[PDB]
Amino acid sequence: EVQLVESGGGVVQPGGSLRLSCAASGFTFNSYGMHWVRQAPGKGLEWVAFIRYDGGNKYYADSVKGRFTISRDNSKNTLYLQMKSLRAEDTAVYYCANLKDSRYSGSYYDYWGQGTLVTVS
Amino acid sequence: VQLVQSGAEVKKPGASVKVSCKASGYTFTGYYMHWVRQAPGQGLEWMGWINPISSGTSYAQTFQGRVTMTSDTSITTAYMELSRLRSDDTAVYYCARAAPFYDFWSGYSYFDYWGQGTLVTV
Amino acid sequence: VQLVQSGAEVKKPGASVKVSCKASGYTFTGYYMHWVRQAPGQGLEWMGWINPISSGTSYAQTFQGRVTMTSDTSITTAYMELSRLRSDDTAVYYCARAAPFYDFWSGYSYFDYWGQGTLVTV
Amino acid sequence: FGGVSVITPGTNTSNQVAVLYQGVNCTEVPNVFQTRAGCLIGAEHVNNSYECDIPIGAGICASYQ
Amino acid sequence: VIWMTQSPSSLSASVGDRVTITCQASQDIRFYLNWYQQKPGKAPKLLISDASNMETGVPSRFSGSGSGTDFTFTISSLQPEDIATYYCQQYDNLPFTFGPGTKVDFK
Amino acid sequence: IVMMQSPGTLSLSPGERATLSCRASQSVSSSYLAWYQQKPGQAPRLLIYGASSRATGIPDRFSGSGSGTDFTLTISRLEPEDFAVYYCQQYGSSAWTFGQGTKV
Amino acid sequence: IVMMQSPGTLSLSPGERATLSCRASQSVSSSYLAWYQQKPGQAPRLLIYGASSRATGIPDRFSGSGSGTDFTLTISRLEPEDFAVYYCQQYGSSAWTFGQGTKV
Amino acid sequence: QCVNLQLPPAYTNSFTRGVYYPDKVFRSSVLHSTQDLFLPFFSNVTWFHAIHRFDNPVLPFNDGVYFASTEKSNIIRGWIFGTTLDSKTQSLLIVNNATNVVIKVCEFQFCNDPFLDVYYKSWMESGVYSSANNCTFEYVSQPFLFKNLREFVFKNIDGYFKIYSKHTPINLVRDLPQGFSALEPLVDLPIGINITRFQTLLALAAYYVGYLQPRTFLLKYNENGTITDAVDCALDPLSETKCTLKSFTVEKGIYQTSNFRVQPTESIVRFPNITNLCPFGEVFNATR
Amino acid sequence: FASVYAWNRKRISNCVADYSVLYNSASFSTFKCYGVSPTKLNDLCFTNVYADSFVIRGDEVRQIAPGQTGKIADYNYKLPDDFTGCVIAWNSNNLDSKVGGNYNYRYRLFRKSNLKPFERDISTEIYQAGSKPCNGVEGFNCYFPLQSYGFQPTNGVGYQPYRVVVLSFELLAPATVCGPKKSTNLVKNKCVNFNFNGLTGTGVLTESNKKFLPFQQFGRDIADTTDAVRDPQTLEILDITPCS
Amino acid sequence: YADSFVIRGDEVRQIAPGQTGKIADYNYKLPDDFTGCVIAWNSNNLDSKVGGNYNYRYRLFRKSNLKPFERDISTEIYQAGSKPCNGVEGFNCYFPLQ
Ligand SMILES: *[C@@H]1O[C@H](CO[C@@H]2O[C@@H](C)[C@@H](O)[C@@H](O)[C@@H]2O)[C@@H](O)[C@H](O)[C@H]1NC(C)=O
Ligand SMILES: *[C@@H]1O[C@H](CO)[C@@H](O)[C@H](O)[C@H]1NC(C)=O
Ligand SMILES: *[C@@H]1O[C@H](CO)[C@@H](O)[C@H](O)[C@H]1NC(C)=O
Ligand SMILES: *[C@@H]1O[C@H](CO)[C@@H](O)[C@H](O)[C@H]1NC(C)=O
Ligand SMILES: *[C@@H]1O[C@H](CO)[C@@H](O)[C@H](O)[C@H]1NC(C)=O
Ligand SMILES: *[C@@H]1O[C@H](CO)[C@@H](O)[C@H](O)[C@H]1NC(C)=O
Ligand SMILES: *[C@@H]1O[C@H](CO)[C@@H](O)[C@H](O)[C@H]1NC(C)=O
Ligand SMILES: *[C@@H]1O[C@H](CO)[C@@H](O)[C@H](O)[C@H]1NC(C)=O
Ligand SMILES: *[C@@H]1O[C@H](CO)[C@@H](O)[C@H](O)[C@H]1NC(C)=O
Ligand SMILES: *[C@@H]1O[C@H](CO)[C@@H](O)[C@H](O)[C@H]1NC(C)=O
Repeated sequence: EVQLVESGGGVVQPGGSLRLSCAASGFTFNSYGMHWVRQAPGKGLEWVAFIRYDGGNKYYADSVKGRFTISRDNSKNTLYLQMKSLRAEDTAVYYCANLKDSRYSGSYYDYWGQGTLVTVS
Repeated sequence: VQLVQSGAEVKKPGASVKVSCKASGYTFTGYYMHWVRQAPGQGLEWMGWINPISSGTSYAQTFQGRVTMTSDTSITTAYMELSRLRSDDTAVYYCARAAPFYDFWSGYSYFDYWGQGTLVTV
Repeated sequence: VQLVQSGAEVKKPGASVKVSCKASGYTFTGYYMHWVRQAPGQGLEWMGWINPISSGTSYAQTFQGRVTMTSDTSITTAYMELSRLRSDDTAVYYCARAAPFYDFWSGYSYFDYWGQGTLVTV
Repeated sequence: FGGVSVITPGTNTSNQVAVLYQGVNCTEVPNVFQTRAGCLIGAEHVNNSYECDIPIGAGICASYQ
Repeated sequence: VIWMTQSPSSLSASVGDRVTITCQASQDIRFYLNWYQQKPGKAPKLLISDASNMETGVPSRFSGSGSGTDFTFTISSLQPEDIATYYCQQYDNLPFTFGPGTKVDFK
Repeated sequence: IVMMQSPGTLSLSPGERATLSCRASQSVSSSYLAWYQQKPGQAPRLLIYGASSRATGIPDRFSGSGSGTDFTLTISRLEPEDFAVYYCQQYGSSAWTFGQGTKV
Repeated sequence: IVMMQSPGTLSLSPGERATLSCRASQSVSSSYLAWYQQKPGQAPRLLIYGASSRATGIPDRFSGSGSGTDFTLTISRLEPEDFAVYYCQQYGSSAWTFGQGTKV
Repeated sequence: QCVNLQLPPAYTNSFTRGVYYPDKVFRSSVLHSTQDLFLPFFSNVTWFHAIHRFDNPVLPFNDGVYFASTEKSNIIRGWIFGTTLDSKTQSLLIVNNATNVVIKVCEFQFCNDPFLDVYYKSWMESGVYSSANNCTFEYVSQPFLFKNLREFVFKNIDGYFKIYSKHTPINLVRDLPQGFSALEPLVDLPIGINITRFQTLLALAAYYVGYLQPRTFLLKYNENGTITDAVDCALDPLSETKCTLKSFTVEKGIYQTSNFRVQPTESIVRFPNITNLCPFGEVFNATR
Repeated sequence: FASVYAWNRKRISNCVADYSVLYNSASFSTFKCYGVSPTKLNDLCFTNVYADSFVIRGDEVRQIAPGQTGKIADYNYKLPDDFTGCVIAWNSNNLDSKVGGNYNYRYRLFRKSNLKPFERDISTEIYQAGSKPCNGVEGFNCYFPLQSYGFQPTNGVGYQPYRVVVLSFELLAPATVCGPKKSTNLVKNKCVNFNFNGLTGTGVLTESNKKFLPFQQFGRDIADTTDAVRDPQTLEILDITPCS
Repeated sequence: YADSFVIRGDEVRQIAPGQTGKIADYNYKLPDDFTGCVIAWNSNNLDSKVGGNYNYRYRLFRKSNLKPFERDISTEIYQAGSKPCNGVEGFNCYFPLQ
């Protein structure tokens, strides 16, 4: 029932920008805080950003802070990630996720999307 | 902190004895001076105290009317005088330091420094 | 500032030795403690250091896996233990004081105080 | 930047409103009519002339019909 | 930033073998640690949360425990379907962090 | 008030633990209970005050506890120098009272 | 890095001046160069740090200078107590290195 | 004892519900503007059916929760609030029964699918948790719980767990009623714990869940000090006008209510491209 | 007592607070109040009182105040500029100093940013002074963030241990902590000076017809003045009318 | 007017407008609109004695603060508790000077 579908992935040049989105359905999206996580080819999991259910407070990894912006549209159940000044190092598969979290988001269920590949070159 | 008392005395019944205690190493008027008696083979008995700043005293009921305490701040010395001596007053007399009643952490309830005692025989 | 080390020890190959160094005259946790070895007729070799506040250490490549350093702030004492002893470990071992890496004027680059050494024979 | 004004008939008549963005192009805002007073959104512009009801400015007025 | 490490980075085991994975934190995180399992081409799956709580649907052969800085993930009897890369993740303090990842191969 | 210590005499070896008790005829605030140690030929010295607090210069081999009418003094491991007479002392009603003392 | 002192041995009279040299295989910051004096049967003591700064308690008969790869230690007028072994020490790359030492 | 017992959510429209008395000050015949955590007007509230197949999920607490249910069957008995909801941390258990309400904060080891037995350890223990220890708080009072609609608001601020409630009749089946009714303070509990998640306890079941937001409201107090109406100042341009004019009635005309401003898209820094460092250390570490 | 970097906090509520026993004590070396006079505390009521406690050295006591800077003010214990409360301190050399040095008391020496008011940071993360990541390893440009005082009985006064207690007065709501003031009989239909749980003023008190709800304690006018109160003992609602 | 007295070094900071402390509150009080100068110097060589000079005293307890330029030389026993002292020093009854 629960689905998360990423889109907006593609190939861009260094110094450029790319806007990712994730369509949520099958669950009350607006009650959950959401995370972005990325994984480069041959690499492990890297946490990127977190946004609260209301869309107010936003948190970023130091590896993306100042370049990446996280947002959400609660009228369209859609999660967004706006990436500026993209670098070659940002090449990875990006996921939208609802990570189980007993301290901050209070999320009891763990969900992941399909993953969309972003290439900078 | 040091407390130095006078040497042993020998008296006859009906007489009086005065025992001194010289204090050093602290502000003399910041503390009460107490006297404690220890008869041979016996425990400790509290006699009373003097407050050098005011010359105020308080005595144990046992010795009221018999014991007088004085002090002289110019030589940081306290004195205890016991009159109408009897044979049962034979004891080692100690001076001891304790805080005043306004001490926040109840330092007045116990004796933190003792001098060596003065043996008095009657 | 004083640094006092343990007396000489005699060990056999394959054994282990522990040398202590007691510090006084300064804030123990304000400085790094270093160990320096001097083999007979030879110069000085740096072994490593310990930081008493964190119990963090760093060792010279030569001794990595062989030497362990510990400390106990309650007795302001540092210890160095060297395992798998060999005859070529015969030396006088010194403890020495140096500033931590956050010292503005680079007091960490040199050793300002030394204890008398401990002679270890293997 | 600029002011935002709400054009309304009484709440005793209707809950419909139009919004005027003062001193701005309609292209910068996000029934869209550009006036000298600003961008008016929510009101239908007509070619008929009537007595002025709610004044907007520069000859333009609004009314509930 | 709380740094996470795992050891070994890679281990090989056969079916029926016991597999243990160690995860460590540079800071005390009490019990706020997740364990994930990932296979190639797929998103990570959560197996354990809050150090030792099992997720619904997770086989009883999976378990874990620990507190503070030292945590362990265990498979009591490795199955042919358990060949995956395992990750530990702390959620005591933002930013959240994942460990290096431990690959379990087949011997 | 009456302060009663027990046992009157305690006998044990060096290196062993000792416990001394003091009972009050009425409730005593912990802040008003103290212990003293008197060696042969010497004035008494303070060991414990406020029921549990050690006096300055006193080894951590000594400790105290208690409340209400029941207080104790513990010596973890006895030295040759600890075989002395111990007293409990109480303050209240503007007076200072000592127990009869016990010999270790 | 390698620290090389020279001469290995120096011989001169009391009341005369001595100069000892230390050369580095690579550039060394002046702040990281120190000199020690070790008497027979004794632990080393610091004389100079930061290339030129005297340690506390050290007579003004001692001085140092240098930069880059070349440093020196000067003793203006030698006393009977100055005929000891001197070492240069360098810090860098999170390690401490001593020279072989020279005997005066 | 503990026993084992996902479906898509339904949604309903909350027209003018979830308003409560913001403080303990008496006011009358006045329009008062306040800022607090309120349920936004005409928001999408999640409609659950715990007993359909059993599906009674654990939900995020966030910054406060609007909770409501309609029933005559007295199936909903209580709630669990906490974090891990196990023996590792303190958890808040609020349970009602026929005669009283019991509120405890303990290290509860809750069942996987916790509930209350219709017939019964203890009436608040058997089906809810396997064990409890290290209790820090206990409170007992009177029960908190046609058709009867019960509305609650849960907040957890500065250690105080605040509950508001209102009980009204209703003649609807599949939604929440229109009209305005303010919720009154029920109890302020000085508990001092962190809440991130919560779950509804049923006796063996429909309920609504909304979330509060930092919002500005204009509240209308009648002559008896009762709140009879309200305006959500961020709902629409008309509501903004009403709040600006501090009035629930607006006459014909044009009103300036606010200002608009374009926000910066990014930040740029342009400094001189010199790389040499200032010789401060030469001042600080001078010999003389 | 706690270390200053890991300071203790205790909440005080629902009690009678006599502040004169502390203020009139001879045992405290420092007693400074902000936002309130020390001689008026017994006449006031508060919703909560917080008591924070820790050990610092003598010279640092001046940092425990609004608008101060320094290692303690910035990285250990921060007060707000609109602070309402009292700072109390005394010398504890006899308790906290040891021969050889007491290394139990510690403070934060390095931090990436200043603390906010009443923020508490007890982490031991290695501090990065340089541009190179430390990755949890102490060394060059990578520091251990804490340091000890090493208190000794022979230290100068500025280096002796001081025990500090900070009383923060929370004023919002119903008061739960009030001074030891005695109540009087209630007088109505006359011009009086009144004090209701710290709320003072002048006026005539009469029975109110205002239907207060059980949780409501007082009413307010548009001038932000009180025009009705609930009596704290009888729970009766009284109207307040200004004297003619 | 020239006012003169002896205090200890640490207390010199209390001799100023808007100050608090045992000296400012119970011994010597200055007004907030004070016009004047405060002059002080170390007198260790004159006022200190071996064994202690106990001639100089200050007020430690008082029921209220002094007004500016008020002088109080009484020795009334201070009542700290609720029970009357009746001139008798003891528990909750202090001698006001030190
Ligand atoms: C004196 O300082 C010079 C300038 O270096 C800068 O300041 C010093 C304090 C350090 O912070 C350093 O990292 C900075 O780059 C040094 O070049 C010089 O070597 C120093 N001299 C001595 C004897 O230390
Ligand atoms: C509520 O859901 C509808 C779709 O069913 C959507 O159009 C509307 O914008 C949502 N409103 C809110 C406040 O989420
Ligand atoms: C308001 O509407 C009523 C009809 O519902 C009308 O009779 C009345 O005149 C109107 N008032 C105004 C000011 O338009
Ligand atoms: C702004 O409005 C003016 C007047 O209608 C028009 O000429 C101009 O082209 C508009 N600007 C843009 C970007 O459309
Ligand atoms: C107004 O007239 C213009 C022609 O001048 C025409 O293009 C426009 O569609 C008309 N609008 C309306 C509402 O009649
Ligand atoms: C309701 O709870 C109270 C308090 O625990 C208990 O005494 C009472 O017996 C309970 N009643 C029922 C029917 O469980
Ligand atoms: C009981 O709970 C408190 C928190 O409310 C916690 O600090 C304490 O350690 C717990 N006690 C035990 C034995 O776990
Ligand atoms: C709140 O979270 C903190 C940090 O994990 C924890 O120490 C505290 O016990 C929690 N409060 C509870 C469990 O009531
Ligand atoms: C106020 O209360 C009275 C009864 O005391 C009632 O008659 C009146 O209708 C109420 N006012 C409103 C607006 O409900
Ligand atoms: C004390 O206050 C309570 C209300 O909190 C009241 O019921 C009781 O009668 C009061 N007692 C006295 C003596 O006034």
